[PDB]
Amino acid sequence: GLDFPEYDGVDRVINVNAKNYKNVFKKYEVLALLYHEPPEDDKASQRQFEMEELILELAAQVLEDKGVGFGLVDSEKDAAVAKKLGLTEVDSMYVFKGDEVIEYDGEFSADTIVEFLLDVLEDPVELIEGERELQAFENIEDEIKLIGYFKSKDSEHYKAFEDAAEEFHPYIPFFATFDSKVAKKLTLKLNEIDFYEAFMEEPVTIPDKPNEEEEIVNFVEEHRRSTLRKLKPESMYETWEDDMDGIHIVAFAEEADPDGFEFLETLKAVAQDNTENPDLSIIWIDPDDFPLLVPYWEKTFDIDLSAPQIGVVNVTDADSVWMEMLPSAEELEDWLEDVLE
Amino acid sequence: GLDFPEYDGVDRVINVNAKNYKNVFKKYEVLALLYHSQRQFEMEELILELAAQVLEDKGVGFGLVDAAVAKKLGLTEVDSMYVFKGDEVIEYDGEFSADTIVEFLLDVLEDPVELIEGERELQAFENIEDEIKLIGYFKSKDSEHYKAFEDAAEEFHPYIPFFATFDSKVAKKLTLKLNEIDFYEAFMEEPVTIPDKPNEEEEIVNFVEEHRRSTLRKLKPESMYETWEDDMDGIHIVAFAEEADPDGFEFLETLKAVAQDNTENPDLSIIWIDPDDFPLLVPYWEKTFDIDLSAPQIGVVNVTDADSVWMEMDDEEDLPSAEELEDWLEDVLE
Repeated sequence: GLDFPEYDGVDRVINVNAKNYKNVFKKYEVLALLYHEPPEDDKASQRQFEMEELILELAAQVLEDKGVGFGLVDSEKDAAVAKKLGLTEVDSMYVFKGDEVIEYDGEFSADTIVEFLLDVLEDPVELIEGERELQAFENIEDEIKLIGYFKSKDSEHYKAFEDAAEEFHPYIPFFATFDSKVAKKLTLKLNEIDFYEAFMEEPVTIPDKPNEEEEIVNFVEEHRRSTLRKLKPESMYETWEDDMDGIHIVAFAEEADPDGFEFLETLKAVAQDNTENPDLSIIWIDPDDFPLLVPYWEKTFDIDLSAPQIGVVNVTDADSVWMEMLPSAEELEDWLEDVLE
Repeated sequence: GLDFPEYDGVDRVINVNAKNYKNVFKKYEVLALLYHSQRQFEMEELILELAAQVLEDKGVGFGLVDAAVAKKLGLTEVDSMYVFKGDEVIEYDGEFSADTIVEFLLDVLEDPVELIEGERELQAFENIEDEIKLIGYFKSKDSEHYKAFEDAAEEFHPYIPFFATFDSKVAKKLTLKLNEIDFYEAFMEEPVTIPDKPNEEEEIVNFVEEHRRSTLRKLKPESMYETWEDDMDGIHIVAFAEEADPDGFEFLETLKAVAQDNTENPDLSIIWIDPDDFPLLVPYWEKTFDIDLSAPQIGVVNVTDADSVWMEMDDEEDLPSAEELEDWLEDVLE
């Protein structure tokens, strides 16, 4: 009962053009489109393009029963209809669910793609009712999370909260509660929203505005970057473009390794003592989550990823300087504050 | 500085013959051989071709196996990957994907014994409960007791992590005497001491193989087939719970509570599956078992009949207690 799926050979990826795109959008509730460029006149890039379809074809086969369809849009022959749908970022995949146009910013792998669309398929807002369920919510700390207290799911405030949830779906989990006892523990007023920074226990309340739907969106985009961020294969490329003057403070730590877990607890403590400084934000990369990238990382950065590492990586030219080594919570902090320019 | 590897097109997988193996075993420190529908065959080499490109400079070579050396090398299973490192043959029992194959081989390259020095590292060691672990207190690698421990480590490498310490401060916290070895059951906090018996080495192996089944086990992609093939009755108690989801986190804590109070029953061994770790298998599980994996699930799977009996929880407030789950699993006899 562990049948790992193998490719059928059946063609399910659609060639979306200006003549059939209207009918394809009616076919599927959730539609994934690989917005691509035609391969250049060199079989070096052609070989690379067919594997992109091979990954999509497997994902189309695995998610066929979920009402998910996969398509291809060429930007030099179907550039017209590409603009009507909102396909702008080139060589990117876009997911369409109702009125949502979500750009995929993660691994172009069969596993991550299917996992990402499974997360697009779930509802943008999850409800918390029991205190036993609230305790579980508070122990999720590796990501940004928003929770609000509303009178009803038919309320105008919940629908404004749900609309903002679909804006960041499915990267940022949005939680809601109608239980007055749950809001008591969170110190949450009616229609008040709690924003939890990553790896933080104390949240912050989003200020109330007349257009609250837009307020949640701009507040999230203002606080999307935390002092400590975990690189995840689903949003890996989205986290990499959030550079700080062209550099990235990258720390490698294996969570399953006690030496890496020991350094991970240090990065957690450093995140607390430096919540005040936004210029200091560490991207924690667990190399156990990115096996295909550690030989490139070891070669480019000249480090051994079997041990905890931390340093500053240049986004442009991939240059890097790394701390020499386990460091204490304080020792790490000024090691960061003495490399500024 | 985040360039995902893209396939070269260069063939690095060697077609091994009965006049090839003696030197390709010498060219590479670690050798991974795929003991092999018409179309389905050559595309699973594409997964192998990406792994060979990624592990090009790690001393890892990939090969394809003709039946003459399958006799000598020990390749037995129908379509499986065998990994060679020194005097050991490791049979791969995980996802056949570029994700887990590269990750599995990086662990094979690791040393079989990891050392714990200092109390800060000891605390972090105790926060790892996803797998069975062993910790032994010796003096040095020169010790005769350490040699038996390290020898037992390579027979389970890299499935069972083996830990050691020469620091007396670390062993005092664990109350581990010299040459004493503690066996941590998965998701169990307090371990049991392996008895120090005349011949140490295989008593560690006999103890580990005897206790290879914990009350609660986590299905991991690199060892997915190792478990579910450590099978009794041909049946498996399968629990689905997303750790990143609060609703699944709550049911996970109920599963953890069961793993403490019920080591008495030999046949209460739940396999916790996190569907977030196996996206390619979610639609298959939802169709074979007829359950929605967005919510916690637990039930008995009978591979003999491909049958399944599930708990049928309406909503979150329908999730069972630590004792309701224990009772429900017991009354499923035949």
